[PDB]
Amino acid sequence: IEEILSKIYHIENEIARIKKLIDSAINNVNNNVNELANNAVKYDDASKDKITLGGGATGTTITNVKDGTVAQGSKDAVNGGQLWNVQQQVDQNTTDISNIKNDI
Amino acid sequence: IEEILSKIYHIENEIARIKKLIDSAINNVNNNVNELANNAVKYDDASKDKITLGGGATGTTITNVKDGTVAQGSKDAVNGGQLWNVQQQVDQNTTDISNIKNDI
Amino acid sequence: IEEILSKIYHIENEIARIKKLIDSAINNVNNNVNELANNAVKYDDASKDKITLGGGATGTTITNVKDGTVAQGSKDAVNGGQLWNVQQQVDQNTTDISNIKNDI
Ligand SMILES: [Cl-]
Repeated sequence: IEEILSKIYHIENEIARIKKLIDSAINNVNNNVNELANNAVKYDDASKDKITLGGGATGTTITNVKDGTVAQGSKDAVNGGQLWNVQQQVDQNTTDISNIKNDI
Repeated sequence: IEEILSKIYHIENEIARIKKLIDSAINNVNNNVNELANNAVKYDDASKDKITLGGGATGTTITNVKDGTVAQGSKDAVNGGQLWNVQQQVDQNTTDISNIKNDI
Repeated sequence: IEEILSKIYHIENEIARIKKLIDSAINNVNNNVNELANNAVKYDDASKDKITLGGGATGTTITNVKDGTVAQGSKDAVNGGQLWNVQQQVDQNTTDISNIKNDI
């Protein structure tokens, strides 16, 4: 009988240990999920047809974008250095056009 | 003894409570993980060298993109208003070129 | 009494079953969270003002980008086919400018 009572005491202790484990394990996983929920970039809905970036009214800079292929129908994103290359050629054309005209 | 039996009854009840807690806590965390898994934008593999957006064959619009720096070697993404500014200058050049030629 | 002892034995077995459940359920959820943590595209901090893509020093290609609206102030990302269309018009202008000049 004093054996029964001791066995019950240990059972009670193990139940308490289990409750402590559940609470710590669940808190840990919820903490990790919460962190990701708050920092993941998300599609706006299940269509995945749009990502409205989360930076607010002044927007979100995306950077470390590798140069996209500039070819007909390419769906790769392009970056500021790619646009700068075009801008340089356009500025030359604008200048040359002005130079030709002012030569008259 | 009737004490032992009562203690056992309560132990049984607590075990059932614990099983109910585990099931609810795990369901909650799985629900939150599932939601994020389905709406997070993902890299295609562990290299992180590419994101193929999930909008299907007609693609994914990214919007609220802050103007990227247009400078040599910039890796910032650029947006449609930045391209529109270039397009405007190109259209002027095209027109002026046509005007110069038709002046002959 | 032999009833008490049997009830205790079953209680012990159920506690072990519960410990096995907790360990499997938690491992499963941690595995799914870990996978997402490693493949989700993330904002750099709580401002969400920037995403520095995770592809390393040579960057990350974003693809399957739907054509963005090219209009004044548009914050839609643009893609390589959109840039290619502009490049084509710029190359024409450059050529025509050279042709006009070499006609002299
Ligand atoms: Cl031009």
